[PDB]
Amino acid sequence: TVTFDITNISHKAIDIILKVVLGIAEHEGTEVTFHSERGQLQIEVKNLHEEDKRLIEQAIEAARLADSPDPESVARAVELLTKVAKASTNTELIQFIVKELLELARKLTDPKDLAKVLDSISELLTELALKTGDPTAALAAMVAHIAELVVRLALMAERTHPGSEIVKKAVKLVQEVAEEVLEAAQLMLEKPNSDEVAKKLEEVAKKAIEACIELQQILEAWAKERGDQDLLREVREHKLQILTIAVAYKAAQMGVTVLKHTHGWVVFLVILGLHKQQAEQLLRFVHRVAHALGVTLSITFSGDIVVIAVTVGASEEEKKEVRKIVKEIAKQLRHAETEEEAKEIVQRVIEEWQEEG
Amino acid sequence: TVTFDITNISHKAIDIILKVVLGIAEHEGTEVTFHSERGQLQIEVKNLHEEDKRLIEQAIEAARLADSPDPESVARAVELLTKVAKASTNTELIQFIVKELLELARKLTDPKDLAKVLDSISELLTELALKTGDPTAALAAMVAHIAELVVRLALMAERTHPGSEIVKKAVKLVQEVAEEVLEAAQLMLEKPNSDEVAKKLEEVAKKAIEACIELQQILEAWAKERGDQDLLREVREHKLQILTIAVAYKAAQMGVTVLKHTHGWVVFLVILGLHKQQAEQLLRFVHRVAHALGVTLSITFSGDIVVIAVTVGASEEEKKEVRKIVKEIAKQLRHAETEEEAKEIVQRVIEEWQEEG
Amino acid sequence: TVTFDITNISHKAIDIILKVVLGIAEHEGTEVTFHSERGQLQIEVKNLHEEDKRLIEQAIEAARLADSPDPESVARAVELLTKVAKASTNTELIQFIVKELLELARKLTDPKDLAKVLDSISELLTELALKTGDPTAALAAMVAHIAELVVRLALMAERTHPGSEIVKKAVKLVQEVAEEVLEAAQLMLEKPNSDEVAKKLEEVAKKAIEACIELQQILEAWAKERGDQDLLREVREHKLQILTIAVAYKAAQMGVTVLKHTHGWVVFLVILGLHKQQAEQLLRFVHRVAHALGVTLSITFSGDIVVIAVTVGASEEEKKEVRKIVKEIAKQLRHAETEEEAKEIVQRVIEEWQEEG
Amino acid sequence: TVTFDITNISHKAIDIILKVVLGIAEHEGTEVTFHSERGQLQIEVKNLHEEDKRLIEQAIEAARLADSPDPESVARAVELLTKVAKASTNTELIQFIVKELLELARKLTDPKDLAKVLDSISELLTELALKTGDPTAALAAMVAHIAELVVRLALMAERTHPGSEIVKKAVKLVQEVAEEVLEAAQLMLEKPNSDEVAKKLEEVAKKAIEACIELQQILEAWAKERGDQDLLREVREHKLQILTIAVAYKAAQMGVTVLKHTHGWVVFLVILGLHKQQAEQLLRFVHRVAHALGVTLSITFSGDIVVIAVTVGASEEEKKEVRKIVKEIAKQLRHAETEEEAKEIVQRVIEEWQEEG
Repeated sequence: TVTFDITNISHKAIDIILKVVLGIAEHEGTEVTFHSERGQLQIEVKNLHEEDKRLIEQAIEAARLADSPDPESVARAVELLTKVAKASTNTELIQFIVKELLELARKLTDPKDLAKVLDSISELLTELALKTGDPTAALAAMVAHIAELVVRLALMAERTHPGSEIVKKAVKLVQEVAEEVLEAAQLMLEKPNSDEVAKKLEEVAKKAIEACIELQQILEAWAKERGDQDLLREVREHKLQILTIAVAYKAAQMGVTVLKHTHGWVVFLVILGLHKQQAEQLLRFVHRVAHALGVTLSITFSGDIVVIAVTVGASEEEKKEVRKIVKEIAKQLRHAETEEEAKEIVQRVIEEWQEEG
Repeated sequence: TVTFDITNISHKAIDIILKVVLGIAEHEGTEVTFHSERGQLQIEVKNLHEEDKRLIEQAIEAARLADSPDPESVARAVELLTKVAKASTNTELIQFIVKELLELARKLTDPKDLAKVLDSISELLTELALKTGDPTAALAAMVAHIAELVVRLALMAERTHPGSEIVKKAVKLVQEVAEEVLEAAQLMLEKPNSDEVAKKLEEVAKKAIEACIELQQILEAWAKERGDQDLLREVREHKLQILTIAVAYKAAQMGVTVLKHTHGWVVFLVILGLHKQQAEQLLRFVHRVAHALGVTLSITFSGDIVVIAVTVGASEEEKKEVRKIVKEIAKQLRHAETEEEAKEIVQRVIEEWQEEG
Repeated sequence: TVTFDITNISHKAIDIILKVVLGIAEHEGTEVTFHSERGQLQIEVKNLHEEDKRLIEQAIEAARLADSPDPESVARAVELLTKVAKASTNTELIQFIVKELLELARKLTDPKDLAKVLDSISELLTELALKTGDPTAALAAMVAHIAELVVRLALMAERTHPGSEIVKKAVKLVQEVAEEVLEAAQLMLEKPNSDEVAKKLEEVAKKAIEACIELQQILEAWAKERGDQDLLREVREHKLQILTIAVAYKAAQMGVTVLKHTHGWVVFLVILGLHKQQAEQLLRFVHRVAHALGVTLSITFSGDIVVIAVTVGASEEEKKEVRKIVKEIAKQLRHAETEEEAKEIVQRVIEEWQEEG
Repeated sequence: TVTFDITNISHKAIDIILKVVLGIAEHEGTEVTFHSERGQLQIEVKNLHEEDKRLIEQAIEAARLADSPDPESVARAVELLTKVAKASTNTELIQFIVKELLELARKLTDPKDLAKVLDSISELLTELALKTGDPTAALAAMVAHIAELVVRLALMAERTHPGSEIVKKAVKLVQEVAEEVLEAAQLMLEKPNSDEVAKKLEEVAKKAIEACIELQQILEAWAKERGDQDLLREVREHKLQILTIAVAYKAAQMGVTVLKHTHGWVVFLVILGLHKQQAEQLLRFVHRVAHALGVTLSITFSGDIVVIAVTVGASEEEKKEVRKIVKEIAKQLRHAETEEEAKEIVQRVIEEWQEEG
């Protein structure tokens, strides 16, 4: 017989523990006893397996921290609730954790800690994708990578800024996007497999990309005021990654396959199996986002194939090589049927050229 | 032949009398006849006997009372209309009686009349259970019993207090409960065998439990001022009863079987046939209500079987024997298949216990 | 051929003329040929009836009157439009006439023309009965007849009263009832056999009966102050008539057969086939109206058959004659199984009463 | 290969170009290449035809002009986008062109540039009729012809007395009518082959007819204040054409055949096969419109044939000939079955009559 002890604990925290304990006991098909003394709580269980024991202890630790006002205790609680969700077989428990997490996010005000919680939200969405098996949650995993890029930009802001009303605007936008994301995470569990989830997720993705563009402008302005060409290089490399995942998101909303590569001052994407309407909507989204980012493009289209090359500033003598590569990719892709060929073709084009990169 | 009169009466009182006369006359089916006058009535039906005549007399007495301001006349009227309902072959006469009660309740409030009103409402809900066969009326009977026990607390308030703003607040709360119950009674007649009755009755049970907790605190606070250990004993026994009925009510909303026992300082419940979601709701309801009441719980779970027991104020030495007994009750219950065996098993634990007590 | 001139009346009036003139083609798929310019019109037809020419003449005269302020010209026009409607094979022309009647009524203010208008509205509702073939229109015909008897009372008021704010209230009430009746006449053509027609007609009847009661009380109060016992006898007989018709209306809305007789200071009704619910509502309606009128009822129920009789001002001796007659009519009608036999039985009792009246 | 250049333009103008280039690549599916930065764009396409190259060039010229505030550049842009739409394989390109037309019209405040836009709207409605085959678009082509007569009226206002507060009122009316036409075009674009488009078009036609009547008042009042018999002739001869189109428009809501002819001071129409239930709507609409225009109509009908003759006025000795002609045409039309007969019948009557024409 295993036994657990819980003290100074709220009704809210007891609700989590009862959901967990009864959920685990129903999974095990086993007997449970609960005792209370003057509002303290004790729990006893038969034939329990060790990770389920550890999960009850971890839920207990999480709930004991969740009653706190302390933001470090919030970050650790969110990490533990994330571990509980990452183990979870139970949908109502995931729903209740998502609802607790929305409140735990709303507790935070400061970017240094909000980074920890956004990383945890990425893990939450990662598990939610594995739980649902749904391309609508693969979009949420791409939005999580956009948020992870927002966290990397936030860490750059911590590395550089003294604090200002621009940082207050930034953390408000980030916190608001975090709330918009967790509202979509709730909606995905309240209406699984529905078009309204994709509509909300597109409004989320739009809002996130616009926030990213503003964060890039903030960091670029700070880099231009200080003359920091090295920070501007790091940010430039992140611009390419942001557009990469943004393109991945739009392609995934259409449900088409994507392959991608990086080499210093140039980044490449190949997209396969497109059609007229999707291709136009994508190319519109690409050109609008790229124009807002201020990044130099080369693109080519052949109905189902789309090739996108995204570039940092370079000489025209360097841009000639990108112009060559784009036409060379469009030559070499022309007879393939499967992504394992396409990967080898792109690698072959690289192996036929890379000395000039 | 039967003949009756009025000195003066309202048109609504005439409508009740006419509905009663038409009903009692038509019941003979194959031959019926009667006549009226501005202030008189006569019936010519062959087959009618004493109780048919007495029902018209009782309706006429109720009608003569119904126009009055007098609350004693109200209490007598609701009793008479309850006697009419208890005989009634038809629910639309009961709809008229409920519409009258929805007016009659509002006129005034005092604990002694309020008690007889809520008790008569319990009787009307009892007849409504027999007319409908719908367990929402049995649920409402448990709620009305809870309310009636609350008016026994109000009679103890008359036993102990000269009256105050807090007592007038309590009177408003119980008057709201009486209104909310009567609204539920009218709704149940409009929408039998539906979920909206269960939702309204849950909002009644919520308000009722909160009013119970409030009144129990009002009396407990006076008992803690005046040192009244005997009033604490009565209030503790009533607390335990209210919780016992409330747990039975919540289990009856799930439609499961309940068995009950009582020994003063310790009180026992067994519940049979619970689903996963039913248990996960029930045990949280039990916890929140018990922790609001301040009572000392024991709970254990075995899938579809749940055992609950409750105590107050037992020594840390006496608590051991209760917790032993609770674990033993579960150990005894494991092999059972029918309700008579469970009754005999719990009785056997009691019949083995009472030699040592 | 036929040829005519409009002498520069409004184009609104031409709308009616064109509707009528083209309407001539409906009779046989009729070979109408036509010419017009600048308010002069000419027609030729194969086998033209004199009635076609009279309908053209009637439409012309009605159109010529329709621009006028004058109430007598409106009363003449309403009669002509009624005379058109009473020939009409076309229902849209009747809808157009109803749309004009709404405005024609609201223009008018004065008793004699208002009487001819409401009388004509009864004729228009009579034609609506002949067009619909439905007893729903007979309900309106009884209500319109009641209103017409109300304007006969208003003519007795004009014959006697000095004019007052009470008369201005009376005119306003009759105007409202007229517009409510005409709204029901429009609704009968827009939504035939809808439940909304039965709802609107019942509201019209309810409102009209309350206006009847009010006007009957207004005239009775003035006739009491003037001292005219003979005018009070007429008014009381007109009360009894309107009550009699109102009972017939309510029973006809229930869909059941009614038979009627009038015999000076006492009036009689028989109704065949009332359900319990119908008998209950009819008894409520009868009682409420009777107390609002101040009349002495007598009623008996014998299965689905109901007998009603009414009086005022009977001596303590003549009250015995009513009780005798009512008991006897019931006693003989208890063996009655057909309409002509029941008519003969009621006649036989009343013919035998010539030695007692 | 086609290769083309784009100096600085709006992202809307880029969106149009991409919609066009991809919307052309629709046909052959051949490869496309793009290069860009935040102020410049360049495009290249392979295995593409001369007419496709012209469409690309025309879209390029349209995009280059579309950002401009200049009214002449707006007129040319709508003309070019129309010239693209007039060949289009792609429905969404028409949708986008019309959507930007809404704003391109709202930008204009010049009567002659708005006239080129209204002319282009007639062409776009012509293409929309050729795309849909919908009689609701043929109705709109008649509304566009009314708008051409509005344009001709506006050009006569410029020819005579521009710039007054009365002309500013006219400009507001024409701009409102243009907006109402364009919003009706958007509704037809969103929901082809549905009754709500015809109900919207009726509001447009109503406003257009009222605007035409007002423009006729404006010109005729000035013409009377100059004594200008030739301007009175030109305007009155356009009144005939306005009524001619208005008749055809209303008849096209039934979808019936219409034939029309002109000879100096008189204009004639014939309408074939009207069912009575429709004829009663049409004849009334015609007579209402004619009375508002103030023109001396002669209207005739016989069975299902309607003959309309419009006159500006002459002596009774001239009016006799129109009366004779209308009667004779009605006699002559009796036996025909097809429009090639009817044209020749009317032409034969006119060619026999023109000795007094």
